[PDB]
Amino acid sequence: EAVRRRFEELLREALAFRERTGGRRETLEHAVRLARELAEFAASHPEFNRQEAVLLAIELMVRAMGVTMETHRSGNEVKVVIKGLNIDEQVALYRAVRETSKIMGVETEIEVEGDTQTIVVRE
Amino acid sequence: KEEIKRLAEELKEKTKNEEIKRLAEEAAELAERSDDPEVLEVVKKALEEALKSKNEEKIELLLLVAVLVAEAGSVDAVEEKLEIALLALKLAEESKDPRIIRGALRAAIAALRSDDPLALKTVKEALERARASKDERLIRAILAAAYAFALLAVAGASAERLKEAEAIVKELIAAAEKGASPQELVLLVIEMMVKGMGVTMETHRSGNEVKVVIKGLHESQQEVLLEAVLFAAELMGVRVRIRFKGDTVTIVVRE
Repeated sequence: EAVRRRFEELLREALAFRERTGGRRETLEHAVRLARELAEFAASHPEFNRQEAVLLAIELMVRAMGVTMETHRSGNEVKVVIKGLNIDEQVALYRAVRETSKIMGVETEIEVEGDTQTIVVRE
Repeated sequence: KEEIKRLAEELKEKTKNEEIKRLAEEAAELAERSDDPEVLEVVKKALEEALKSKNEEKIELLLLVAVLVAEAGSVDAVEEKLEIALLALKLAEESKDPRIIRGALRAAIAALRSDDPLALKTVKEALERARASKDERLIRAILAAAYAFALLAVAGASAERLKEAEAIVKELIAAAEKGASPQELVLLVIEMMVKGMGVTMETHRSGNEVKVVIKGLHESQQEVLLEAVLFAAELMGVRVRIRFKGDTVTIVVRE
């Protein structure tokens, strides 16, 4: 459960950086570092599930950017539909999802179209 | 002479950006060391422009101008680099289309951040041809292909692969001036990234949409393709549907 307390701490740092800089690209490359900093903390916790760890990386970026998301869980597949992303946010979102999943070791099937990015997290 | 530092420090507190805060200090340090009357004139000028602008790209490209001039010591050594920004910055005052202003500035910043001679050469040539024509669909197409060819140089492609991509930039501008659809102008940017990164593709032309399948891209390379495809597709007004799965990138291009 200690992964949860690290999540809430990184989320304050993610929202606070949204107010200070207010830059359409400096907050993104920063928030991606925080999403990977969460994936590193949970990669060395063999108790924590690898899917849910990536989902908290996704939920960390969603609130850092100011968009909304919907979680669809179906057995061992978790589909996260994120809506309202521009180009910089989707390039920043895809980077954060690629590295946090590489660190946790889960396969991600990501589909980008328009302003919506759909992420599937298997294991 | 001084009087440069206080102009550069005022930008630091005004801005909220971190890169602006770092380059402004870096410009105040490098310019203080140089003693060229031509350099302290540019640096002083570039700073006064950034203080008036509310655009984090206009400020960043102007700062990166004063840095690359004072660090170079003289103005003749960065005469091309200067015109690359001077064209891109010119292309921002006149044009009112937000696609053009954001495109022309990011293309210069990416090229100036890279060091490849073939990259700066292609960008200056591309901005000369963009600033000449009064056609908006051509200017938006030259910038799409320029910013996509700059991201190949920032990612560090091989010398013989940027050459293949450069010929594609040349075919894209030529096809854009002859009046190619925004869909095919996007498919030329995908081919530039395919040829640029040393992979291959298949082209399905079924109905009004095009399917492209790309395999063999590392995750660091898929990030460059997505950024180049999304940005060029926005400059053309063209719907794209990119699906990732391992090393296989599938692109669906609609008009």
